[PDB]
Amino acid sequence: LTEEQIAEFKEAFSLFDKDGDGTITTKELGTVMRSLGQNPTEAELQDMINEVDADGNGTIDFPEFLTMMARKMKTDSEEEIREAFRVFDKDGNGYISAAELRHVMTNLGEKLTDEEVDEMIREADIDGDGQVNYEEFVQMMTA
Amino acid sequence: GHMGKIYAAMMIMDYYKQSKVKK
Ligand SMILES: [Ca+2]
Ligand SMILES: [Ca+2]
Ligand SMILES: [Ca+2]
Ligand SMILES: [Ca+2]
Repeated sequence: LTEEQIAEFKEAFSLFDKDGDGTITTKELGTVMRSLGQNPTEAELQDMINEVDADGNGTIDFPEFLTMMARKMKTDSEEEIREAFRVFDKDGNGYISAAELRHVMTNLGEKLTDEEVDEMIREADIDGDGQVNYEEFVQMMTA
Repeated sequence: GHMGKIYAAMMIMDYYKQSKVKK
């Protein structure tokens, strides 16, 4: 395990843990879902948590969240990734730009930095054209 | 890097979807 992954696990938790008390409630889950365009019922939020709430205390802590992140995509991800490509590629020209990546991050809550947006583009960019095409994206998401 | 929230939104979406299937 890299310090890099730890980094990523912290970001991922902090998408849900909006108050940063260190636990994910149904309310925080529901909030994240709604921003993703879904409207889960209260029962559904309970169910999502209770699949992974090892101590049965009705919330999710860091290691229980790690379990969430560790369960595979693993047979229906191709379509989920095709869909994801569409949301990222707003003008649909088949290439994700820095500016389109920035919007996604924002919509996910991040509002810094530009260099880091470029960095993200740079790392996903196999052919060197400065943007992310569908295949480059596929690999950025299966990394 | 900075892929965490992206990974999480992908993860949770499939979770919610896999929730509904499971009951
Ligand atoms: Ca919290
Ligand atoms: Ca718990
Ligand atoms: Ca585009
Ligand atoms: Ca490229």
